[PDB]
Amino acid sequence: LHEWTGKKRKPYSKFQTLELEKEFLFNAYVSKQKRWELARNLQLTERQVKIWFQNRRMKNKKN
Amino acid sequence: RRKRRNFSKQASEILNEYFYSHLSNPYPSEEAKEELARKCGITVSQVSNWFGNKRIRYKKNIGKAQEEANLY
DNA sequence: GCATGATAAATGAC
DNA sequence: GTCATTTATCATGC
Repeated sequence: LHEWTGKKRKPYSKFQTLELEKEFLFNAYVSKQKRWELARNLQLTERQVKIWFQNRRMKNKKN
Repeated sequence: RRKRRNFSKQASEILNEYFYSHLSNPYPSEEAKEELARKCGITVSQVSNWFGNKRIRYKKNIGKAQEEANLY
Protein backbone atom coordinates (compact mmCIF):
# COMPACT_ATOMS: atom_id res chain seq x y z
CA LEU A 1 0.00 0.00 0.00
CA HIS A 2 1.02 3.62 -0.57
CA GLU A 3 0.46 6.77 1.48
CA TRP A 4 -1.33 8.70 -1.27
CA THR A 5 -4.14 6.13 -1.33
CA GLY A 6 -5.03 7.09 2.24
CA LYS A 7 -18.68 12.11 0.08
CA LYS A 8 -21.12 11.89 -1.33
CA ARG A 9 -21.92 13.34 -4.75
CA LYS A 10 -25.44 13.11 -6.17
CA PRO A 11 -26.26 14.23 -9.75
CA TYR A 12 -28.76 17.10 -9.83
CA SER A 13 -32.15 16.83 -11.53
CA LYS A 14 -32.97 18.31 -14.94
CA PHE A 15 -34.94 21.12 -13.30
CA GLN A 16 -32.07 22.15 -11.02
CA THR A 17 -29.49 22.17 -13.82
CA LEU A 18 -31.69 24.16 -16.22
CA GLU A 19 -32.44 26.85 -13.64
CA LEU A 20 -28.78 27.05 -12.60
CA GLU A 21 -27.76 27.33 -16.26
CA LYS A 22 -30.46 29.92 -16.95
CA GLU A 23 -29.18 32.09 -14.11
CA PHE A 24 -25.59 31.55 -15.24
CA LEU A 25 -26.44 33.09 -18.62
CA PHE A 26 -27.60 36.27 -16.88
CA ASN A 27 -24.45 36.47 -14.78
CA ALA A 28 -21.56 34.03 -14.36
CA TYR A 29 -21.05 35.38 -10.85
CA VAL A 30 -23.88 35.36 -8.31
CA SER A 31 -24.25 37.52 -5.20
CA LYS A 32 -24.92 36.16 -1.71
CA GLN A 33 -28.60 37.11 -1.97
CA LYS A 34 -29.36 35.50 -5.33
CA ARG A 35 -27.38 32.45 -4.19
CA TRP A 36 -29.71 32.09 -1.21
CA GLU A 37 -32.68 32.56 -3.55
CA LEU A 38 -31.47 29.78 -5.85
CA ALA A 39 -30.71 27.53 -2.88
CA ARG A 40 -34.26 27.89 -1.56
CA ASN A 41 -35.89 27.50 -4.98
CA LEU A 42 -33.78 24.60 -6.24
CA GLN A 43 -33.67 22.64 -2.97
CA LEU A 44 -29.93 23.12 -2.48
CA THR A 45 -27.57 24.66 0.07
CA GLU A 46 -25.95 28.06 -0.47
CA ARG A 47 -22.58 26.29 -0.64
CA GLN A 48 -23.84 23.89 -3.33
CA VAL A 49 -25.01 26.81 -5.47
CA LYS A 50 -21.68 28.54 -4.81
CA ILE A 51 -19.72 25.44 -5.80
CA TRP A 52 -21.86 24.88 -8.90
CA PHE A 53 -21.13 28.33 -10.32
CA GLN A 54 -17.43 27.83 -9.59
CA ASN A 55 -17.37 24.55 -11.49
CA ARG A 56 -19.52 26.03 -14.25
CA ARG A 57 -17.09 28.90 -14.86
CA MET A 58 -14.18 26.46 -15.09
CA LYS A 59 -16.17 24.40 -17.60
CA ASN A 60 -16.88 27.61 -19.51
CA LYS A 61 -13.16 28.35 -19.74
CA LYS A 62 -12.19 24.83 -20.84
CA ASN A 63 -14.61 25.11 -23.76
CA ARG B 1 -18.91 16.25 -26.13
CA ARG B 2 -17.59 12.93 -24.80
CA LYS B 3 -16.89 11.37 -28.19
CA ARG B 4 -14.94 8.66 -26.39
CA ARG B 5 -12.22 6.80 -28.27
CA ASN B 6 -9.66 4.47 -26.68
CA PHE B 7 -6.07 5.70 -26.77
CA SER B 8 -3.26 3.82 -28.50
CA LYS B 9 -2.15 0.55 -26.90
CA GLN B 10 1.40 1.90 -26.79
CA ALA B 11 0.12 5.15 -25.28
CA SER B 12 -1.55 3.20 -22.48
CA GLU B 13 1.72 1.37 -21.83
CA ILE B 14 3.54 4.70 -21.55
CA LEU B 15 0.97 6.08 -19.10
CA ASN B 16 1.02 2.83 -17.13
CA GLU B 17 4.82 2.85 -17.09
CA TYR B 18 4.96 6.28 -15.45
CA PHE B 19 2.14 5.40 -13.05
CA TYR B 20 3.57 2.18 -11.62
CA SER B 21 7.15 3.49 -11.64
CA HIS B 22 6.00 6.53 -9.68
CA LEU B 23 3.46 4.65 -7.56
CA SER B 24 4.97 6.23 -4.44
CA ASN B 25 3.95 9.63 -5.83
CA PRO B 26 1.61 9.26 -8.85
CA TYR B 27 1.21 13.01 -9.34
CA PRO B 28 3.12 14.22 -12.43
CA SER B 29 4.08 17.89 -12.68
CA GLU B 30 2.89 20.23 -15.43
CA GLU B 31 6.11 19.67 -17.38
CA ALA B 32 5.80 15.92 -16.82
CA LYS B 33 2.24 15.90 -18.16
CA GLU B 34 3.40 17.70 -21.30
CA GLU B 35 6.08 15.09 -22.01
CA LEU B 36 3.54 12.29 -21.57
CA ALA B 37 1.08 14.11 -23.82
CA ARG B 38 3.62 14.28 -26.65
CA LYS B 39 4.61 10.61 -26.41
CA CYS B 40 0.99 9.45 -26.31
CA GLY B 41 -0.22 11.92 -28.93
CA ILE B 42 -2.95 13.11 -26.58
CA THR B 43 -3.61 16.44 -24.86
CA VAL B 44 -2.51 17.38 -21.34
CA SER B 45 -6.16 17.50 -20.27
CA GLN B 46 -6.53 13.88 -21.35
CA VAL B 47 -3.38 13.05 -19.39
CA SER B 48 -4.86 14.54 -16.22
CA ASN B 49 -8.09 12.62 -16.83
CA TRP B 50 -6.22 9.33 -17.23
CA PHE B 51 -4.26 9.77 -13.99
CA GLY B 52 -7.43 10.88 -12.24
CA ASN B 53 -9.18 7.72 -13.41
CA LYS B 54 -6.19 5.46 -12.76
CA ARG B 55 -5.62 6.53 -9.15
CA ILE B 56 -9.19 5.81 -8.04
CA ARG B 57 -9.49 2.57 -10.04
CA TYR B 58 -6.11 1.37 -8.77
CA LYS B 59 -7.21 2.06 -5.20
CA LYS B 60 -10.47 0.30 -6.07
CA ASN B 61 -8.64 -2.77 -7.38
CA ILE B 62 -6.54 -2.96 -4.21
CA GLY B 63 -5.39 -5.50 -4.06
CA LYS B 64 -5.37 -8.32 -6.61
CA ALA B 65 -3.15 -8.03 -9.70
CA GLN B 66 -2.07 -4.43 -9.15
CA GLU B 67 0.87 -5.77 -7.14
CA GLU B 68 2.02 -7.62 -10.25
CA ALA B 69 1.64 -4.47 -12.34
CA ASN B 70 4.06 -2.68 -10.01
CA LEU B 71 6.90 -4.20 -12.04
CA TYR B 72 6.72 -1.54 -14.76
C1' DG C 1 -20.91 -7.03 -19.36
C1' DC C 2 -17.15 -4.56 -18.10
C1' DA C 3 -13.29 -1.55 -19.50
C1' DT C 4 -12.36 3.10 -20.38
C1' DG C 5 -12.44 8.04 -21.34
C1' DA C 6 -15.04 12.11 -20.17
C1' DT C 7 -18.20 14.85 -17.31
C1' DA C 8 -20.71 16.20 -13.14
C1' DA C 9 -20.60 17.18 -7.65
C1' DA C 10 -17.57 18.04 -3.95
C1' DT C 11 -13.20 19.15 -1.45
C1' DG C 12 -9.03 21.41 -0.44
C1' DA C 13 -4.78 24.22 -1.46
C1' DC C 14 -3.55 28.91 -2.34
C1' DG D 1 -12.06 34.12 -6.33
C1' DT D 2 -9.11 30.00 -9.41
C1' DC D 3 -7.91 25.27 -9.95
C1' DA D 4 -6.03 20.56 -9.36
C1' DT D 5 -8.02 16.90 -7.23
C1' DT D 6 -11.49 13.04 -5.58
C1' DT D 7 -15.52 10.35 -6.47
C1' DA D 8 -19.61 8.77 -8.54
C1' DT D 9 -22.28 8.91 -13.24
C1' DC D 10 -22.52 8.80 -17.74
C1' DA D 11 -21.72 7.38 -22.40
C1' DT D 12 -19.36 4.70 -25.55
C1' DG D 13 -16.10 0.90 -27.13
C1' DC D 14 -16.06 -3.87 -27.75
